[PDB]
Amino acid sequence: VHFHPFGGVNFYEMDWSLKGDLWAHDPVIAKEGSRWYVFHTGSGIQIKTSEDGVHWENMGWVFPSLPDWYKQYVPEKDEDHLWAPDICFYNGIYYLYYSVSTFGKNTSVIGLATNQTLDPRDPDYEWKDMGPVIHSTASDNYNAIDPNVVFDQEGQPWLSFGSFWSGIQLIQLDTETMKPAAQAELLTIASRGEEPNAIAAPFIVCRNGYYYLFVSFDFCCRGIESTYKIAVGRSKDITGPYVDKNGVSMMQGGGTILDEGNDRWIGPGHCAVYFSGVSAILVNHAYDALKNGEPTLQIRPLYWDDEGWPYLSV
Ligand SMILES: [Ca+2]
Repeated sequence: VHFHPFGGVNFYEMDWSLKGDLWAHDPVIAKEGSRWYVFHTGSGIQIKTSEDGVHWENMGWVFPSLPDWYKQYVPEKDEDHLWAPDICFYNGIYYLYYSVSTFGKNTSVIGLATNQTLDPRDPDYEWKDMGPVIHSTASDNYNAIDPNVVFDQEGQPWLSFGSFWSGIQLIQLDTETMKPAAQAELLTIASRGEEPNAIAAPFIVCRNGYYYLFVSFDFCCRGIESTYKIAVGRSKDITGPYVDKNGVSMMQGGGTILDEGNDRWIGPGHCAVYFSGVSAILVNHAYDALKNGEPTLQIRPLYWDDEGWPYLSV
């Protein structure tokens, strides 16, 4: 995938028993040269790095001081945690989307930071504040958090996002600004069709002509009482309809469950999917029942059955 490159690597041959600093919530991964990077929710957007994808070490944060413009959109925010970053690589630039919000409310904005490289040793390393991308107010029926960028097969970038309210949203981005046009249409593409509407954390990939929408159902952020699960549906067209294995639209609660956790890893969710040659990984967090519900990075090989549906190995 040009915007999520992983060079050669065969994820299916690797030993994904992770080690090191593995606290993480809402993680994404990028690889640049020999170095791997995790970005995740936390103060100023937290960063981890690794030489091999398996041994992780904490590596600072993106914003030491938060941009003043956040207060124009979320004036009640009064701590420095930024949520649910998303990374892609295009035209030589790293695009890091992220969420500014307060828990329980949809007064929210997705921001964009860019860098020429992810390696802080390089002289060109500098996370630049490129401002707001899309926002929600309490008058809106969506929540501007949880960004994901995908480029469709034809090279058009799209932003999916959303959490609760009317559900998952989709909007085209322009290739040069990597922001939506001011008159771009906002499309709703998935919903539980329940109240409250516990769907969030979209991630779209394309494989063999189909777009796969991965989402998280149910509740994060409750330690061992979290009920997150990962669900998926697919569509031949980026704009939908996304449908699950049973033919049920993701706008009416459809979604095939990929992982609902177990008695050791609770509430797995907020996932990302990456490819390398013919292999793939699922990245997510899960709440550790043996360690006070602490959210923990998980990376697992992701397989694809003969009808194209993803599945985890055992
Ligand atoms: Ca995400």
